[PDB]
Amino acid sequence: PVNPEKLLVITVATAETEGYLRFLRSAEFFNYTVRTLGLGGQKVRWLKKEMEKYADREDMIIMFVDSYDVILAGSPTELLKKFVQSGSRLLFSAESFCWPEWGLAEQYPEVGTGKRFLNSGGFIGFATTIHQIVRQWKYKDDDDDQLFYTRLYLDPGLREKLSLNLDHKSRIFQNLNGALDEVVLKFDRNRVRIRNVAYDTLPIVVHGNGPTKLQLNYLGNYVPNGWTPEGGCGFCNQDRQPPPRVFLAVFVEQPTPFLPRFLQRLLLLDYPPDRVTLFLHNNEVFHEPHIADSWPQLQDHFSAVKLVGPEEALSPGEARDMAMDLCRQDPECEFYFSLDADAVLTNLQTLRILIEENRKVIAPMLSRHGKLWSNFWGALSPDEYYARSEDYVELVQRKRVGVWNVPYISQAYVIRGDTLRMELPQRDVFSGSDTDPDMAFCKSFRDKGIFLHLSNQHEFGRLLATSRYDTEHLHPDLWQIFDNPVDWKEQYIHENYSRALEGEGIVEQPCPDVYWFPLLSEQMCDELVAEMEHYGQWSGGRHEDSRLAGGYENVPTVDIHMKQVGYEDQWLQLLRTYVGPMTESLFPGYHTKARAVMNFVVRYRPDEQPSLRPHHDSSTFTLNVALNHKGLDYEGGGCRFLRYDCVISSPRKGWALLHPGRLTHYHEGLPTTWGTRYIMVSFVDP
Amino acid sequence: PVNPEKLLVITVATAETEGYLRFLRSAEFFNYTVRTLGLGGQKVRWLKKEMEKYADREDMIIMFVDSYDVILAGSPTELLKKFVQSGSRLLFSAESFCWPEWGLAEQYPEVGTGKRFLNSGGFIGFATTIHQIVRQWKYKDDDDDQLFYTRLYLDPGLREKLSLNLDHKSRIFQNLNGALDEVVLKFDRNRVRIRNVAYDTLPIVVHGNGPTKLQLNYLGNYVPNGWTPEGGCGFCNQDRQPPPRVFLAVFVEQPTPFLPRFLQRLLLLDYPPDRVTLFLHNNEVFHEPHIADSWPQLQDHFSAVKLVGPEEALSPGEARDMAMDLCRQDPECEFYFSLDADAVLTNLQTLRILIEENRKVIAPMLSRHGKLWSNFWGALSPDEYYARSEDYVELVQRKRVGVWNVPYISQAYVIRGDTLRMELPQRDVFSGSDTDPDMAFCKSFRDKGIFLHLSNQHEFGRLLATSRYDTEHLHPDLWQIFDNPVDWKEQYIHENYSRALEGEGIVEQPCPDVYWFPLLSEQMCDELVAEMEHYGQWSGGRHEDSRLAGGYENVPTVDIHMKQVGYEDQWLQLLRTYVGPMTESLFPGYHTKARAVMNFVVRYRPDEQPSLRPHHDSSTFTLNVALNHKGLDYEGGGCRFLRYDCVISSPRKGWALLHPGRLTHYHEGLPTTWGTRYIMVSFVDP
Ligand SMILES: *[C@@H]1O[C@H](CO)[C@@H](O[C@@H]2O[C@H](CO)[C@@H](O)[C@H](O)[C@H]2NC(C)=O)[C@H](O)[C@H]1NC(C)=O
Ligand SMILES: *[C@@H]1O[C@H](CO)[C@@H](O[C@@H]2O[C@H](CO)[C@@H](O)[C@H](O)[C@H]2NC(C)=O)[C@H](O)[C@H]1NC(C)=O
Ligand SMILES: *[C@@H]1O[C@H](CO)[C@@H](O)[C@H](O)[C@H]1NC(C)=O
Ligand SMILES: *[C@@H]1O[C@H](CO)[C@@H](O)[C@H](O)[C@H]1NC(C)=O
Ligand SMILES: O=C(O)CCC(=O)C(=O)O
Ligand SMILES: O=C(O)CCC(=O)C(=O)O
Ligand SMILES: [Fe+2]
Ligand SMILES: [Fe+2]
Ligand SMILES: [Fe+2]
Ligand SMILES: [Fe+2]
Ligand SMILES: [Mn+2]
Ligand SMILES: [Mn+2]
Repeated sequence: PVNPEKLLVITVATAETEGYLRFLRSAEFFNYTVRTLGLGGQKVRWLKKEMEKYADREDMIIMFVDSYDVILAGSPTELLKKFVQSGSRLLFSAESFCWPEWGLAEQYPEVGTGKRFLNSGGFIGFATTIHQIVRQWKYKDDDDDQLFYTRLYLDPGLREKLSLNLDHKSRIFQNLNGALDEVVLKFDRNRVRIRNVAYDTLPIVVHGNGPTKLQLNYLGNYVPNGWTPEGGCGFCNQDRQPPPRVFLAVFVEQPTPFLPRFLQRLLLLDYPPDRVTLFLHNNEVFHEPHIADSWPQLQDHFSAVKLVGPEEALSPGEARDMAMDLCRQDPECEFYFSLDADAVLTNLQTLRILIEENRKVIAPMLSRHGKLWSNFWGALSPDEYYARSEDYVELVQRKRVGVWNVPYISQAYVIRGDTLRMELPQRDVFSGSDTDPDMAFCKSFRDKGIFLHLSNQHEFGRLLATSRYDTEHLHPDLWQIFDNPVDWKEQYIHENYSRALEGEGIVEQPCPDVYWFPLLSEQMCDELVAEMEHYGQWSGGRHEDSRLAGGYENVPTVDIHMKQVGYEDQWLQLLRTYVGPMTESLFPGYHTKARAVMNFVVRYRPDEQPSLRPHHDSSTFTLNVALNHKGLDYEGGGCRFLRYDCVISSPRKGWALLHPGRLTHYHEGLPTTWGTRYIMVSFVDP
Repeated sequence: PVNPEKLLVITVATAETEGYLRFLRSAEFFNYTVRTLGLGGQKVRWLKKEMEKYADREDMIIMFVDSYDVILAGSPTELLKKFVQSGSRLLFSAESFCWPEWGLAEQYPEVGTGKRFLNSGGFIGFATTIHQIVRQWKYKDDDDDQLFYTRLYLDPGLREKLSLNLDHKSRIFQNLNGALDEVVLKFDRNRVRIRNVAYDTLPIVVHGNGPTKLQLNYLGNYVPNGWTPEGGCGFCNQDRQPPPRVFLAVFVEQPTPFLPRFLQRLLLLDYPPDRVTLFLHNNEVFHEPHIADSWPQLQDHFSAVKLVGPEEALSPGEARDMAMDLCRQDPECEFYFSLDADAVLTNLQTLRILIEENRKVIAPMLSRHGKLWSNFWGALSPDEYYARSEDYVELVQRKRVGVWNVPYISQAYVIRGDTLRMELPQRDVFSGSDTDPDMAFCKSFRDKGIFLHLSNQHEFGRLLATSRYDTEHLHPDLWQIFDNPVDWKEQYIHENYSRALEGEGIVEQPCPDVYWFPLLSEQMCDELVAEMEHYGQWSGGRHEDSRLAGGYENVPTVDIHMKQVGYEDQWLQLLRTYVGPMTESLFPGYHTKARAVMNFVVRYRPDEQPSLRPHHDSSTFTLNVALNHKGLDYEGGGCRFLRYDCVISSPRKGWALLHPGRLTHYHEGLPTTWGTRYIMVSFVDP
């Protein structure tokens, strides 16, 4: 049994990058002893000088491995046991490819189903045997170390004398390149390993050599104590006097729904505004009225503000370069926060949480509501298109939560200002090529060995759909009930609707079988009324309605139907989602799909039609929503139910009436004496 | 100016018949002096002997006229003025036909547009001139008086010497035969005359000679004081201790609706039953159960009773002969009352009123409800078929009321027993020929000069329709809603329905929008239930209904639809007539034609289906009629309206519930624990 205190791990690194520190944490997890060369071709020269101290130490086992692209998955005890089991005095890692000299592939011994060729990224042997190898180095730093070990190994006499071997079946070393299909994660309670399903082994050293850095990043999120079924993630903050100064950059590169809401939300972020500088690039002339309306509040709120409008003809890549460089060139910019207009931050502590994670680059996970689409990618295709990773759905669904090393992030991220100055000083981060600005940004950080972190440890927010947003309306957000229903409800559905639907005594019954509940917010009423007048073609003479009064005759109103303004599909959707469930609640036993042929807005004026004579409705039940204020906008009565001698004297603006349309509720519209009275009517289930 | 006290009217009559007395009343109306010969050919012999007393009375004007077929229409003053105007000493009446000797027509003077030939039924002249004519009679009673006067008149020398003339243009005498189209009634305030529109004259003497007795009967109902626009009829009773003994004869010669009702009505006639003998001839085996059920009550009610059933194979003519002869052969039968089963006597004083009119034969006017058809004819065709008289519609509509001399009566009449014994002693009154028994009866009385009187002075009753009465039912009267709606309502519609419909606080509201009103009588419920069980094919497994419960699913019942028993058309009629107007009253503003696809009788039993789970109705409103008694026939609850926490604990048998079918009135049928519970359901306006 070889003594673990006699095992020494040697690696080389010239800077404490995130990869090197990831390697050290995995080594410290298993209580390895690590000697790092070169911090304070050239690899062998450093190792050879290092080995002269251990030239006679037959009692020492030394494992040399890379650090930037290596994680440890097993204990020194298991490692020394497998080394003794190999019966070798210097065991090299094996791999699928023979390089740099492909011609030397013939000199290699036949291996069978295992890997045949040497890889100098990881080997383990006795100090004495290794010293006899590395002392034979008398070349220069530019020269190839892989060729040095390969030629020495291919020496048949030197191979048998020193007992050199290759770990053919990946018992100890696992090189990822050429063997991605062989490696799977093997989970335990508080530790994760890899398994080679080709040779049924549990390698100790995971080496992401060649073009497999992204696959190592993925494995490194678990191995050895990245994320565990019982302990969760092991490097995140988990459970959570001046805060750092932050440059907040907002980007509007396309017409975006609910932008006035996004701008107003900027005033609610729980981070001191005197410590935040706002940069806002708006590329859309359609959003110029929006930016202008809320700019006075933003200017008073934040420390400093700056707007770059559509007039400067800035492409998204140029605007993102400019905003990022403004932070880079300011020694007082400690953190850079890039937030796109289609990102809805439901968690107002997002900027704090991400800063406290203390990463170079970190994004809050944001997903399109009810779908898998989100602001990060788990994997890439060879030509850098989206590909779904093995754990992508688990992360989006938050089955596994933590801080994850991912190939792609977007729409919201926080970048350490020191990183922009020291490690990424160039201006062309998003620009400089024909590739997409968002992908050029991720590649720029990947090319410098900078991890892109993603946190789903909390609920941060969601992503608006902007794909096909019809801007040809007076209020386009009114037509967003399908694409962004969650945000459409927060803007247009009355705030106390859900409380009323859940009971809580909000629903009223002003007349016997007539119910009264809050439905539309004051903004929906104002925009719907405005949209009606913008059309302007109200009905008049020869207008016919589905009303029954004193026999087979019809009662008309000055009105506009939803079909005319192209809003029936949208209003029908509201009827299904909100009116329907309310009607089944208030009328136990009744079921409805909220069918409605007659949906229309009535206008009452003393100038034209001020009243509506007694009549019945061609409907099972009728929805009657007030659209403006009694007293402020109009005077005069509302609704009278003659058989019950009951009158809705004061209609509440956002609220709606629900009454039977036939037989029992002969109803009348009282004359409107001053101003203009607007209501929204639906004859449901005809 | 000739003195009216010098004018004497002479007529001949051997009995004081109704025609003779009619003539006398018209004569007494104008204060004529009438000498009747022959009371205590042969006509001339009596007149000739009479005239010998006045052979030298040049101061006397004598008018000889018939009496049985003559009515006077003018005053002696006007008569003497027109006689003086004629410039004649013996003026005969003129007519269109030359008889008995047609060959003598050539000897007559040419007359132009007037009548050319003599009629010996009426002449006026000086007593002296008449004596010189009548004294020339030396023949026998069998010989012809018309030929006697005609040959004397055609003597050219005697015609000029005595100044004989004919009333060519009907200035004084109007013979009806051959001039019916020339005669119209001329009305005044309190007197009616005739006018000859051919010659524009107002004749004094109306003579219904030849085959014109019926037309004289018609004229005689007005002239001179028969019926007047301001005085009304002048020989009727107008404004109304043992009563005379009466033989009441009832005839059932065809299947007749509501016969149990007719039989029970016999017990309510306001005439002492100890003075009435009942004869009942029933020809229908279908009515044998009816006669038997009510015979014990009839036997106890009347003085004596006698039934002649279908087993004696008696034709209607034979039965009517037998019943009439039973009265004729009994000196104690003072009046004979013949009442057919299709005659509904709404006036229980009918027998009194007709007896107090003091006529030989008199009928109460009875008409089919809402139609002109009635129990008398105003006119006849030459072959004795129905013809409409000039005043028929006025009499049926009771625009003119009185007691009218008519050619035909039926279905109800009162005959003086003395008339049957003295004036109509034969047995074959209705029988003895191939003519109809009802027409043979009228002809028999007409042939004896007996008037057939008809009284519309009061509202007496109506005539049931028996034309197509489908006897192939357990209760055929249930299907009489179309043919006899008035009588169908009295039997099957609840007695307090009309009072409830007119207000009076009978209608109740046991639950919020659920109304409760009396609809069906206890007899309708018992017969409808009995008719359902007689069919017996109640529904069971796979039975589907138009009920909505907890989604798109259907709730079944053990029931039978009206369509199955062939009663939908009849029940739909009841819905229109009675349910409809009630629904529009209780739901002001709602209009309905009472459409209903689902009409059915539900049966509840603990053995089978005792309850009905909560559900809605496929209807605007639902009619729910109880059909039996809670407690007596069944135990267990009725109807529960869940949204209102209201229960119809005790359903009233005849009553019905009216509630909305959709949205608001989720209702449930409580389990029936004992017995059998029947209800009638209609889903109106689906
Ligand atoms: C939703 O309900 C809340 C509470 O029931 C409403 O809040 C109140 O607003 C009125 C003024 O309109 C104040 O006088 C009360 O003091 C408030 N109550 C509370 C508890 O804050 C709120 O107005 C309702 N929403 C809308 C749109 O009216
Ligand atoms: C129709 O209404 C009358 C009066 O409202 C009902 O008559 C009463 O009958 C009950 C017995 O059922 C008696 O106790 C009362 O004294 C009666 N009142 C009068 C004023 O006579 C009659 O019952 C109703 N019709 C039906 C079929 O029930
Ligand atoms: C590593 O060593 C420390 C003491 O130096 C010990 O507490 C810990 O349990 C060790 N961990 C492992 C995995 O052996
Ligand atoms: C008939 O005579 C009586 C008196 O005898 C007289 O009262 C009556 O008015 C007369 N009627 C007519 C119509 O002359
Ligand atoms: O003005 C009202 O409140 C009555 C509305 C109504 O019944 C209708 O819109 O047809
Ligand atoms: O039994 C009752 O009264 C409920 C009747 C009902 O709702 C039905 O007949 O469908
Ligand atoms: Fe309309
Ligand atoms: Fe309406
Ligand atoms: Fe049924
Ligand atoms: Fe029902
Ligand atoms: Mn490497
Ligand atoms: Mn005569």
